[PDB]
Amino acid sequence: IRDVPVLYHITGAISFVNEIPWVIEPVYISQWGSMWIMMRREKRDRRHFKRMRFP
Amino acid sequence: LRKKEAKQRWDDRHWSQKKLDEMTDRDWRIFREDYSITTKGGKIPNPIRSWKDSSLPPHILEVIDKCGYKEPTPIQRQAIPIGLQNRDIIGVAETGSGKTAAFLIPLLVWITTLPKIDRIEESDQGPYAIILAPTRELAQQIEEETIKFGKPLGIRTVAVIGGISREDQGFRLRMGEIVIATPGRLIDVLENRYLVLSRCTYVVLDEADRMIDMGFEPDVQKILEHMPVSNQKPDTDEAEDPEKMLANFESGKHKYRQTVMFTATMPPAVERLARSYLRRPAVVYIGAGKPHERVEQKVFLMSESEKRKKLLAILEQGFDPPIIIFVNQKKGCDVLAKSLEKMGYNACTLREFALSNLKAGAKDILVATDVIDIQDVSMVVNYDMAKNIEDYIHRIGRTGRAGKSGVAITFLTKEDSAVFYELKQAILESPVSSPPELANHPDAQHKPG
Amino acid sequence: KYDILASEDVEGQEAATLPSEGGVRITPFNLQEEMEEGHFDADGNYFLNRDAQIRDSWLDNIDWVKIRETSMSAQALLEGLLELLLPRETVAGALRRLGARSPQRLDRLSGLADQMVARGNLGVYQETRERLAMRLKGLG
Repeated sequence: IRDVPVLYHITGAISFVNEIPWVIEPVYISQWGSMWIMMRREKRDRRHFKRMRFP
Repeated sequence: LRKKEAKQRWDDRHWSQKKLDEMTDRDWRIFREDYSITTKGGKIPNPIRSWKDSSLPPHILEVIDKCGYKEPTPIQRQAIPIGLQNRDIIGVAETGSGKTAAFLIPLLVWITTLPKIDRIEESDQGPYAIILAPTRELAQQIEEETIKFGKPLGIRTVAVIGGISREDQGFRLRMGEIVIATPGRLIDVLENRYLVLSRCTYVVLDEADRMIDMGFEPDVQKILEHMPVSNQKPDTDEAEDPEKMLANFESGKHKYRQTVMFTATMPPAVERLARSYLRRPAVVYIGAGKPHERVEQKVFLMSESEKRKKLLAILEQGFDPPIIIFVNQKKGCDVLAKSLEKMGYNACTLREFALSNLKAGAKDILVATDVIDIQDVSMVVNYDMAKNIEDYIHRIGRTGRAGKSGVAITFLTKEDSAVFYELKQAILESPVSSPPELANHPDAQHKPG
Repeated sequence: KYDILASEDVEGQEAATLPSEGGVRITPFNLQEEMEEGHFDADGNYFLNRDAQIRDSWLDNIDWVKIRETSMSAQALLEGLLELLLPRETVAGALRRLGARSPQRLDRLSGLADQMVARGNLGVYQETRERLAMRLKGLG
């Protein structure tokens, strides 16, 4: 879950996310490294992996 | 580091080398997703991994072993735990996947597990289960399967459908536990008081979409009106409770009635029928004479001299034994078998001894020409292209009439241009198949001759 | 320029009215539409009227014919919102003080504010109770 600031119109006509995604670069790269490790360790466990159905 | 590697290896194992008490939720998910089964509903019981690993009664296991079913189908393996809990089940699957066995197994277990005092009935109160079929041929096939399954267990099966003489059907009904019939014939019998569902505790709806397309929906609604309403499960959360459902199933003859619906589609009429007959049912989704339409076909175009390298590369990627290799001549088949044996592969040439070895796992690759009976194979390799479409279709049919689609790999050369059009037509007619090389080939644009 | 041939010259231009049948379109038996799109010549050519307009790649090729597929009174609303409104507090902060989650009072007040905007004034959320009570007195 990510709770983001929102700046909307008073009629609901349009709703912006009033945020910029700042990251600490070492932490972001390390988090995606752990991600790489995990998504590789899982695919080798599920030999029949069911992709999401689009749309 | 080796001890750490071994521990790591040991945590996330495949279920092929794990025990059941250590089978975690994620391992179970990998299992069900492998068998192409998807379950809708809460508190879904763990699927049956194998007959030995299943919790079936010893008599039922012996009967199944005598029946020759080495491994339960994914539909059966996923529906048996649900059926054993006396909960309604919605089966998404086509004919030929073993749905009849998956529906009969819980009924046979419950019927055969009843006490002798409880199973004694002085008067005939009709069958304890009703199986509905939309077609006479399907009803006859289901009756044959039920006779094969329940005959050793002392269960009487009566088939009441069209295409049979009235006197024979009437005489059989007077004898008095399982009834399989069509909607119209069953409705006519019920309206005439020729059979009753006083002791009915299981309703089987096979091919509900087919029955709806046949216009039997009003007939099905009328038939359900004759069932006792007092045996219907409550329409609350308790209908899908695992402990409560298991306790109700263990109640024997006093257990609430269960309904199982198997169909390939869920139209609005099917939804209404499910809402009427079923209460908090669980949805189980899985996934005859045209193997090309239901068999995955792969085509690789190259020279004749490159066939061996491609076959070696494909084999190096791994496969599920047994496998079938197709050759045009016996000498070529023998040469290919010798080459495979030189590459450290257990290759069989092609009587019953080779098939027994392949079934037992000793032999992994079977090489034979277009010229018996063999089990379903995970992959069929067409090293030499068949000279006719019928031969290729028959070879592609070795992957199985139903169940896993399998893989059909055929090597196409310039000498097989006479069957390019037929191969392209077969491939384009297979929804389980993805080939621009053959479809756009100049030799596949017009019929030969 | 070459005299554009009349649609009577070909004759047999039956005034068909069916737009389509069996999915496929029904061409008009009259060349009035084709003549309008691009005029014929005196000898059956197709000088096409140059379509000088904006580009719309979806329209020029429609996927090969594609697939062919009650409000309360203003005084009543003001009185109700005033009843829902805490002393010396606007409508907006009134949403705030009740938004730290009476819930029913909260969505009632929010709805009132919403159709009050729908009336035609967007400064609803920037008015204290004194101003809107004065407005109610002025209209009353």
